[PDB]
Amino acid sequence: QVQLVQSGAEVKKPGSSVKVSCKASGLPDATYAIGWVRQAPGQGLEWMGRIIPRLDAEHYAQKFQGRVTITADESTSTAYMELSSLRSEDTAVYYCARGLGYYLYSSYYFDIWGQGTLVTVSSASTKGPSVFPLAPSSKSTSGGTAALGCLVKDYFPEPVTVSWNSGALTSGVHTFPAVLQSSGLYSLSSVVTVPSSSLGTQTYICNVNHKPSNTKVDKKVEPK
Amino acid sequence: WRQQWSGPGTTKRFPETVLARCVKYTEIHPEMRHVDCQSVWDAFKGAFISKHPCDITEEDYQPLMKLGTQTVPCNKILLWSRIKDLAHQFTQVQRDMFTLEDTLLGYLADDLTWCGEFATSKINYQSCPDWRKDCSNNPVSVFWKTVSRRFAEAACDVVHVMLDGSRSKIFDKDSTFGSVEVHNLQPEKVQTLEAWVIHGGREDSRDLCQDPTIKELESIISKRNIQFSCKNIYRPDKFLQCVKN
Amino acid sequence: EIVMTQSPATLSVSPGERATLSCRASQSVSSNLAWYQQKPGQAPRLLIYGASTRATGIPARFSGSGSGTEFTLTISSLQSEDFAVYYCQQYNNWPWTFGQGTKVEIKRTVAAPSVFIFPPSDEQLKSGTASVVCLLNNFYPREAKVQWKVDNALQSGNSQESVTEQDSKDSTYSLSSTLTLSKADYEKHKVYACEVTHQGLSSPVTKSFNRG
Ligand SMILES: [Cl-]
Ligand SMILES: [Cl-]
Ligand SMILES: [K+]
Ligand SMILES: [K+]
Repeated sequence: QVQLVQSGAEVKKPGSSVKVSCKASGLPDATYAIGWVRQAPGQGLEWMGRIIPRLDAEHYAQKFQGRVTITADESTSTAYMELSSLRSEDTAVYYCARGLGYYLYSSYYFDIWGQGTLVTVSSASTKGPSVFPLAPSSKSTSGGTAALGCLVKDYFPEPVTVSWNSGALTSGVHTFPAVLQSSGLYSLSSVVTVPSSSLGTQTYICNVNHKPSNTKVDKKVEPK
Repeated sequence: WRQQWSGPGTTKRFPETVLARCVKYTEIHPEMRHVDCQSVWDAFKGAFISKHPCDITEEDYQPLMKLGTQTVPCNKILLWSRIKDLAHQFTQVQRDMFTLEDTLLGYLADDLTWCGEFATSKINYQSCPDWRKDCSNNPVSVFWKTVSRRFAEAACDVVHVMLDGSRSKIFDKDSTFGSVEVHNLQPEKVQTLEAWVIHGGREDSRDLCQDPTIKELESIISKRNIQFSCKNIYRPDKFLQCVKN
Repeated sequence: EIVMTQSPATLSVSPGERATLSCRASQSVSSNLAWYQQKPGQAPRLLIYGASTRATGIPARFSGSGSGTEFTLTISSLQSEDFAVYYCQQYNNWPWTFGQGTKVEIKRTVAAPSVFIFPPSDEQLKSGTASVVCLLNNFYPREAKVQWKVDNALQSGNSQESVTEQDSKDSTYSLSSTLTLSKADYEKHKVYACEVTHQGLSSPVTKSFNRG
């Protein structure tokens, strides 16, 4: 029933501050706890702190304390976390989650999490992707099944999300991890296998989304 | 002029503060997680609310004493007199030692003032009774007397006390330590009371263990059939860094 | 803070076998220990809390046990969908600390890759760049060789690979190699191909095309 919806990913300069939201919805009671966890490669899952919006009570981990301040708007059921003096090591996916325990103010373990927000700490400027169709042809058919996709290229930072037919097509889809190009920009592929017979009747649009640059692109992949 | 008091009023957002601390304390101390923090606030509020600020008893806090029962290591207890800050810094560094404020009930009410009016069931944020000038039996005073009694009784083996060398008479019988804590040290369990006398900023190079107030304290403790050690802490800063490593 | 140490680092089991994940706490954490499951591109999923107690809507397959400094997660009738990184978390001592993780990999039978190739987009060519994409689809194991040939001339240092995570259903992998050249360099050559070696293949497979 409960659902946490966080703000989108974004780039930040070293030394600047970031503020990630977390809109809760369908909460049973007024006394709840919103934990905060970040996930970085190397460090891993690090506990940050909690908040009890009614009590306006915060408890932080010593490592982050001083930089982290968790606030909350009790009416909109939205928790916020602000992290300042950002370093390269603060490049991570920041999660929120509902705190569980014997009491309603408890936040020991967490069952419902947010989608996560990839904050990237970099002095390099953001760059929107360039979407190119991987059109199906004679060459991309493997015995009655055609393959097609899209190529999102020259973008920074991560992430770039790709869906098909506005989420209507999921079967057969493979979205590859991005590669770091020599230029420092990222490049990603997303392909799908579909019936070779139904290339004439069916339409296939890839939906690219790059929240750091506010770049949404839809590209219809026509056959060749 | 009716219910006009001298001491400061109840701390702003006293209910929110007590709960916030109770939640935070149970998170840190896993043995006290059984405590319902709402129940603690109920037993706390019910003690002083709708009751006259100058006529509080120990039975008012009796229900709170039950909710906040705690079993700290009794051989690792640290008392103090007019050295709250440094005593806490010591226990914050060396974690196996406990002061009164490192318990739940002490943690909740430390540096907080509170009282309530007789007629109404509302908290008094305007003023509260001063111990000396107004009323001795005030919510805060009666609370601290009750918890300090239970805490002092619970102690055993070698109890410690951290005194202040600079502040005039080092030991003070009229203080909460001298009156309550010292008199509740049960000799069945308690064996020794070592006194740590803290100096100023390299002012006194003399020995403060020969101070007549310590000799009094010695005599008081000696008549309870308890040993009395006494040491000089000439460098407080190095002492804190010493216990660290 | 307490250091959670899980073992082994990675674990490779077939569907139907019993995966046994370990978790060691540097100091005793009573029974205040939770288990999580993180699938690719998702938030952690709470399996166990209080050492042994399962969460709502968690199969009886997953089974937590142990106390103090030694805990265990047991996945009885393992499935391909149980491909994930599993974490533990103490909540006896503040702050909370997690383990480094234990990645469970699924063993399946060998499967040869379907090879597809895509020429550069006409939109891209007007830009100036020209990217040729090879695609190995649904194979196992991960070890797969790709070689770009331009007029049967083995290319070197102008392409990038990317393998997918293990599939939840098939337990297979996919690869995407991408030869990137300028239009100037692209227009010089005619035949573009990519040769693919793999265990499942009896001999290398080549998809190719010409400009036309
Ligand atoms: Cl406070
Ligand atoms: Cl499942
Ligand atoms: K009285
Ligand atoms: K005192």
